[PDB]
Amino acid sequence: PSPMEDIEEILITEEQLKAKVKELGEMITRDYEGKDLVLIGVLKGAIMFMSGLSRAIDLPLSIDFLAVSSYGSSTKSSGIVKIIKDHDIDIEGKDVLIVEDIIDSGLTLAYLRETLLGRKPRSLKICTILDKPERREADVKVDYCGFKIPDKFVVGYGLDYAEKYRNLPFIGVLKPELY
Amino acid sequence: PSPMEDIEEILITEEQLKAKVKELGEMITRDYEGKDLVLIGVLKGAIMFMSGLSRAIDLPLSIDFLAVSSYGSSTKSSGIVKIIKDHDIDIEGKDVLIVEDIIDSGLTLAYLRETLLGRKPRSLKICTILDKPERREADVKVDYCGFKIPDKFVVGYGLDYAEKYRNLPFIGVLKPELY
Amino acid sequence: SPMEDIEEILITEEQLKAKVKELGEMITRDYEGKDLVLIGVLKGAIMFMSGLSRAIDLPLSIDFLAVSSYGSSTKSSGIVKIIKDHDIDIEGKDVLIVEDIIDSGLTLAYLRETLLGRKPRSLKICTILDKPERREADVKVDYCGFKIPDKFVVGYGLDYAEKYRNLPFIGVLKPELY
Amino acid sequence: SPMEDIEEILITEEQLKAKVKELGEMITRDYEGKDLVLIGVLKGAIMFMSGLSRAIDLPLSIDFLAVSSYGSSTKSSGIVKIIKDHDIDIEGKDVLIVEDIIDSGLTLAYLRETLLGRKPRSLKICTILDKPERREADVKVDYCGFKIPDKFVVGYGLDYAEKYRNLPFIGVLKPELY
Ligand SMILES: [Mg+2]
Ligand SMILES: [Mg+2]
Ligand SMILES: [Mg+2]
Ligand SMILES: [Mg+2]
Repeated sequence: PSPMEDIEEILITEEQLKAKVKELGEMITRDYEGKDLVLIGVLKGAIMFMSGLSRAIDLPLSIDFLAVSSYGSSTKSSGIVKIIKDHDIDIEGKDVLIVEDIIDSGLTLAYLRETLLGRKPRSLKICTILDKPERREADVKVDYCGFKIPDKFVVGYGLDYAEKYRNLPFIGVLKPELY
Repeated sequence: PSPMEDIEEILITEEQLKAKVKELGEMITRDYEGKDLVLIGVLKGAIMFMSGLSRAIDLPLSIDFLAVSSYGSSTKSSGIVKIIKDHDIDIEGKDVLIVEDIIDSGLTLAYLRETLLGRKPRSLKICTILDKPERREADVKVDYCGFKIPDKFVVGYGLDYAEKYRNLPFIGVLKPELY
Repeated sequence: SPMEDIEEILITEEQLKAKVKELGEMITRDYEGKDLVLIGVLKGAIMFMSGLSRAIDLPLSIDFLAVSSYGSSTKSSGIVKIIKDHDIDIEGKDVLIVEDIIDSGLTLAYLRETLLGRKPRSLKICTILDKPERREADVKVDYCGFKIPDKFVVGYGLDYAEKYRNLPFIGVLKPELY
Repeated sequence: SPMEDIEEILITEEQLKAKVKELGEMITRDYEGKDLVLIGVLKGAIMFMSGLSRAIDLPLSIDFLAVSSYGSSTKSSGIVKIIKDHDIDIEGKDVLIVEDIIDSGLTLAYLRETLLGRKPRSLKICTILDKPERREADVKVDYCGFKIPDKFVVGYGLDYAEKYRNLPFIGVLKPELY
């Protein structure tokens, strides 16, 4: 009970989610055997997926994070964001995998990809657990995706609403009476 | 294989670790039913423990992080650190739980506790998965602890060495030939 | 011109210049022999920090703080989130917080308490402008420039929607702009 | 005194003051009618930013960048980690990067490429000092103050282990200190 009471629907179940994270983990492990793999996730939304995915990757990898913010209304038209916390690991010549919790319009993601490319990684690929194909507003290639979902107000496994529901073990839709 | 090959000993096993995280989760859930719970962890070491613990807490909680750095040699004598990434959630009047991956000397922890107290949380408690009683150099009260361990160079479940081994599902000791 | 938005000048460029020189002399005498570190809060303190540090004939270091608001905590007890911490280790050092203006003094009291926790040998405050009738905190100002009425002032670092920081004098903004 | 550590003065306080005025006039003419945002890199650009912004009779905004080194990437291709991003939205704005000194120009070229990605209407560079014989990057400087030899200079923002930033002139440090 408690948070699970506010959930109106369960798009992806706990076990359903676990199996996919494990699956993606095997694919990544194989495509990156030999290669300097560095996982970069954007706080805070990606902590849940980052934690599970890295454990599902039997490889010597590094983890780092990025905290960004909005320039008001230039972020929504161009996806331009302010870097609050830059990553500390030097990614030049390394294989970087961007870990996202969800990709919808993809504006901010396309922008971060470009910014990260300017630091010369040997390669840069993107991985998401959630993805809203409808939503797409920018040309971004997701190299690893988890599930495709309808544009509903979802939460859980990192995703939130007013900082809440990040700890739900599944992906559910909040009752429209809460938002 | 791969990273598990560099491990010379396994102090806490995968399942051993999982059960304890679950245990602490039940205790926290009960002590905080009713109360505005906010979990603050210090990057990057605490991401692994944060992720598992919050899922093991059936409560409406908020998560936030802190990124700190060293002032050189004032950090080792006083535990004074520079705030690279401050927390965004306003903790005044809220119940804050500090989530650490490991507590050894406790200097930096005692300092962060004091700094966080200046922001007036309704309460401030500390939780760790790992703890080296020997190590203690400051007076810090750990309200929730996981395991007590000997002062050996350990890694895994968040803890690292040159940014590596954070993704190990267990707590092991690295072979002295690597450090 | 940026200057045409002013209702009246309160302090001329020459007044500021002279007051800054005066404060510089005092600080030079008082800190002779000490390990002085000047810390200003961005972005307001920029002009004053620049002129003041140049008027102090001592081997000082300079650093900066960038802070933000939490919302309620900030307005009530002056609690702020730090966006940019100072890099210099102020332990055992004689620190001087340089501010552009102190009115309520809430945020300042919080920052002083915060820096004290880092063990400076001493900590004092320096402001170029001051609005006494607006205090809300029991803060002590060790070096003060001018005391001014509670008017909407801009110039010499003080802004309004980011504008007017570059005026070489302190003036009152015309009400048709706020 | 801080001044006793100098081997020779290169540019006097009056030279700087006059050069700053001159640059201010040029920028005022060139940016009349535009949306000017000045961005300096902390902490070196502080003195120059202060004097320059005051010498420009235009409605400008001011912001700052705080950067750090990655290690190899920084030294090789001038790539830096940002510790403090600018807060003002520079999209569709006429931005002017204000620097204290450009020698190799590596880090500057990287920051210019980085700010271009944020879509300013225009982006230019302004430095008070310049060491041409030390270039390592194909960077274009739109407004320059003085060209100087490859000497260890301090003052007017330039430091050495955090000291000497407060000298009102540019001088060469005595070798018995490095
Ligand atoms: Mg995201
Ligand atoms: Mg820790
Ligand atoms: Mg101020
Ligand atoms: Mg510079």
